Amino acid sequence: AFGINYMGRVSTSANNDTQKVWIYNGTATGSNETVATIAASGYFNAFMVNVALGKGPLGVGDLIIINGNDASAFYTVQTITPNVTVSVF
Amino acid sequence: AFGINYMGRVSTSANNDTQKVWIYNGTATGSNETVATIAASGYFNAFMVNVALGKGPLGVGDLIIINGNDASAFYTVQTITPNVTVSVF
Amino acid sequence: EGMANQKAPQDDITPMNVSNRDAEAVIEDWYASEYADRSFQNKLAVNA
Amino acid sequence: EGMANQKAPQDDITPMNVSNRDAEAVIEDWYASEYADRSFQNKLAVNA
Repeated sequence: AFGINYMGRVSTSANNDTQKVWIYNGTATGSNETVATIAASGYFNAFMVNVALGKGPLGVGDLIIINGNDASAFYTVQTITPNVTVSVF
Repeated sequence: AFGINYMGRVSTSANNDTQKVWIYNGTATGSNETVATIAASGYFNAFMVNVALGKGPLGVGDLIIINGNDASAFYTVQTITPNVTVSVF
Repeated sequence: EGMANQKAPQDDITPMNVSNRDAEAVIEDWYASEYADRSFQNKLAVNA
Repeated sequence: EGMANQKAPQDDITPMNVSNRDAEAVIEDWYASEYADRSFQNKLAVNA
């Protein structure tokens, strides 16, 4: 499942009028799950504070660098409520 | 050869349980070498402290943005010992 | 153990990670006891 | 190192050339660093 210790910020800017970039560690040293498993719908629900209302660190349009145990790809947040769903970038 | 002055860090997070993002300036204003030369095996050995024991700032799964003098490409670190090898992202 | 690395000027610092672990000692209780009947106070040349 | 040689009388002196070289020590910078998150302050008995 999602582990907060494997999620980290990439974008240094604190400007809240632009999107943020994240990185996730699902490799052997991290969550040890495939890219498809991490990119599944609702996987990042535990990261949000209240996913039912779309309240959390992730915003719509944020770019996530997902490193699975088999490959790595760029993904973009499409929705934050009622589930956090991503699609390739 | 590898030049540390042309190596920078993109990811702002200091969390060591996730991965890091680097950017390398191999263009005419940097090392002035092709992407193939930079992506060759053992090119980033000088960046590590003890590459024989896999001790250094680079970690497995780290994303490197290589800006060669002819093109640019995203790469990912696979091994840090006994050599530093990257592959196409 | 820590480790020292190099970096470009004005680049962000990248620490070499230090590991941690723990060691656990289990506490046990032991007793050494004896009795000395008062009827032996006057019958012994030693202090029991 | 120098060296002594021989010459014919009244001939011009021919020095045995003494080589020179410069040993250059290149200065490098090394950093040893670590982080101590505040969330571990109350969760640790040690001073990290």
